[PDB]
Amino acid sequence: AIQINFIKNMIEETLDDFREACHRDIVNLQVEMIKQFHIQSSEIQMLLERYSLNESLVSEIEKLREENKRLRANF
Amino acid sequence: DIVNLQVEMIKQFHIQSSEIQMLLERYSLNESLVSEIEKLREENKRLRANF
Amino acid sequence: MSAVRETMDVLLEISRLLNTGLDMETLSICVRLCEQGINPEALSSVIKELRRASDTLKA
Amino acid sequence: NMSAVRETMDVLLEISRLLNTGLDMETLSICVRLCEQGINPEALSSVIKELRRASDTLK
Amino acid sequence: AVRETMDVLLEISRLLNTGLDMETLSICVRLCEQGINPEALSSVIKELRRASDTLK
Amino acid sequence: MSAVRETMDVLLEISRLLNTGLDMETLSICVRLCEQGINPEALSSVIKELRRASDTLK
Amino acid sequence: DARSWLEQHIVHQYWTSRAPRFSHSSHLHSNLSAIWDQHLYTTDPLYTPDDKTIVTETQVIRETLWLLSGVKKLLIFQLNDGKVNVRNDIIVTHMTQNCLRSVLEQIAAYGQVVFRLQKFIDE
Amino acid sequence: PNVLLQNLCCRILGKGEADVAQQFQYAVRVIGSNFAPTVERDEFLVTEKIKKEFVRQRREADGALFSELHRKLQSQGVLKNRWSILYLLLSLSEDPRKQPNKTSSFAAL
Amino acid sequence: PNVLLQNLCCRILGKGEADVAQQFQYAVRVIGSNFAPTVERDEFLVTEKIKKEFVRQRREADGALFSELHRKLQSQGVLKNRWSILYLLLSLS
Amino acid sequence: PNVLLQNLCCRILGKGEADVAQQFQYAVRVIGSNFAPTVERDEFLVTEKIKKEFVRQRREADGALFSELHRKLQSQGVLKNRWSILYLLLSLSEDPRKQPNKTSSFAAL
Amino acid sequence: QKSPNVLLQNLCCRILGKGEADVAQQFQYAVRVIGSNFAPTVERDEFLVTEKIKKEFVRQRREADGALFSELHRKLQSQGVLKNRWSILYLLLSLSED
Repeated sequence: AIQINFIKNMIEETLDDFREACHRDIVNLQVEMIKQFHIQSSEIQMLLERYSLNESLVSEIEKLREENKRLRANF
Repeated sequence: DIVNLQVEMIKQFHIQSSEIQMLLERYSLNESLVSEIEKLREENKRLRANF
Repeated sequence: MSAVRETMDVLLEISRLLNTGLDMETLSICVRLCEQGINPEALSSVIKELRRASDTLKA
Repeated sequence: NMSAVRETMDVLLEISRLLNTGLDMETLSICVRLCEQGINPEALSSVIKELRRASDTLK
Repeated sequence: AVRETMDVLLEISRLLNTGLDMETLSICVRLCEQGINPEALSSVIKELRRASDTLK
Repeated sequence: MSAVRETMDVLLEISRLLNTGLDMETLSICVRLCEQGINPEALSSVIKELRRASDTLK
Repeated sequence: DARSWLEQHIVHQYWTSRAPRFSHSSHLHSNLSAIWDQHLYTTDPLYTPDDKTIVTETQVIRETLWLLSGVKKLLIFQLNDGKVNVRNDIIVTHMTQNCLRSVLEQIAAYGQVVFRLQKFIDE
Repeated sequence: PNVLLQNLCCRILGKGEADVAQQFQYAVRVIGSNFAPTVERDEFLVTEKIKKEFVRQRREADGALFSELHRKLQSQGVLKNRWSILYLLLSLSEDPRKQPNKTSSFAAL
Repeated sequence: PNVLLQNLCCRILGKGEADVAQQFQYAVRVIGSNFAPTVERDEFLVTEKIKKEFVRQRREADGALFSELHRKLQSQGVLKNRWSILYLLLSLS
Repeated sequence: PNVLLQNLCCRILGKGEADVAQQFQYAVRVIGSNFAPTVERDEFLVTEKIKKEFVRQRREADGALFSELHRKLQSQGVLKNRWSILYLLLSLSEDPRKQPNKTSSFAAL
Repeated sequence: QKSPNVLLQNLCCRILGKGEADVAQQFQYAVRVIGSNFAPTVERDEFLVTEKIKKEFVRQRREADGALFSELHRKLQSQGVLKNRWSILYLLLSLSED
């Protein structure tokens, strides 16, 4: 019995240390998951800005509009 | 065991992302394509109401 | 103000021994966020990415 | 200097061979240069296994 | 059958000092009988309780 | 094909002991995949997930 | 913002890395280290570039002032109170790392005695 | 199967039907992604586990009581997967001497 | 290999296609992810682990019978790699 | 909390008062995810792990010292969030051992 | 020269058995993997790593070769060109094969 519990106390110490090593890995795993998704959004976000619409062109529609109003404010 | 999941995940992300980038470009239409649509639109308006 | 400062000072004693390696100011923010409810695991993770990001930047 | 680096390589090379490797001397040299330049040992080990695997699928 | 079971389950939850509603357990019998993994059933509900906390 | 089937009968029986439904046809195909030196770990990931998909759906 | 004000009116920190870093001067013989490092990195196939604490040129003489009479130094490692030595990452830009080590090792061993002689003081 | 999940979401959280959205997208996705069962059809390990839990919560009396109500479930013959509800309860156990994180307006953090 | 992967996918969901293009593409994705075996060409141990599992499910009579079935394969001496298929059976045990 | 986490980012990097927006955006994401910490509340359990950690870096004199500091800490103020701070510090500990590599060339890869 | 970027390309070129510009697609993939952090299983004590290599030798039924390894270790220590011996040693240990 004494020796049965002796063995028992030794194994909890050893198992606890082992939990910590595994835990640290799981926490490292989380840093990588979330950070990769954040990168993906930044890449997608810019690519999507450029080819889905031209900011350049739209500014130019508004400009031409303004040029033509000003032409008509000069007659 | 953990390492294997980590390294596979990242391979899947890079591959998928690259394939996604090409695809996005296809339906939304590149800058070459926007300019050429305008060329044809000028031409068509010109036959119908500047001739 | 008296009560708050006296836990922090006891708190800074532990941090320097246990080898946290954080600054005073930053620790006060960590503690305010806890009292308002935060998860500890997430909070260490954020600290870690920020820390690594600073070293690389300077060099 | 030239002599000294050769011996440093030479000893490592003997250890790699005992443990069985598929790397040649040239690649092994590159790894050490990476080691000196920082780079935790697990990231290096992983990138190698994925690259070794992809080469077999291709050939 | 669902109700009879819900009362005995309601007794157990009260012992653990874990709050669940009357309704949750009854829906649970429906999910089990359709087939649900034990991990899954627990996980949806655990999160749903935390969502309710944040929400109010 | 006769040799592949004979083997296939042996695997069909083993499959009963663990209590998994598999068609006879799929058990023959597995044989081709390991002769070609396909990775058994990818192979299992396919078997597990598509058989399960089929049972939950129906 | 107050943090930024301190950072300009006080010289940039070199006990903690969170302050940007100088090691520039217009003379041609004062950027000697950047030149020396470059040489080592191409000649030697096996060169290990250290992680160097960028100092803050000729402020090493202020740490020689304190060290020779005054307080324990927690900017440099002292293995014990009778063994003063100088960390292997201190560089000044207008010398080599090694060349630097060698002047700081003379005063370290001279501050080893005054610091030891200070532990004999019973107030 | 879906209808069940929607009823869990809408009911507990209250009716936004667009502010209970989060849980619902979450729910279908989580159950549909297959895994092979662990703690299944081994009810002996589970009963023992809940008894340890009681022992830990400094309620020895509740463990003998629980055992009595447990045997009452068996005779009814209903509820196919008993283990799954037991598994759920244990996860959310808490001791009468602390209380886990409650905060709201967590999005701000 | 590619078509042998496509055949397998059709057969498990039920013979004949009926929008299983996606499921084949999904399996191509899985096979391109590099997994790593725990043991390789240690067929004997893989039989031993199965048996330990059968005691674990309390299905010991199945465990005696399985031994005869592996011994059958051993006599026939078919080449494909016996370890590969057994490792498949262990995952499903 | 928005202000507190933004100030957290600015302080650690030692600079960037609206250039740490990207890092901030990440931090808001991580915090918005959920965790289940192994060991939840209860002051005894965390103190025990800290002492083991002290012994392991061979800082015995520090383990004994800390325990007085813990009783003192309590006396100065009592929280329900006491444990979260002590566990936070625990995870965020640093080992004295090894060089922490270069960052002066590791940046480039 | 020997910048990280230039060295990672050379490694990829020879191991994949394809040209310099033809290993690019894998080259990018290689940079993400190295720039994602991991931490070794053994983090403290140079000795903890060495004993592991030494245990491995016995396991493989190659006791004699582990004796030879101890002898090589002394040689490496005395020349002093490397200051991160451990990284090199953990790395070969991991890539061990029969």
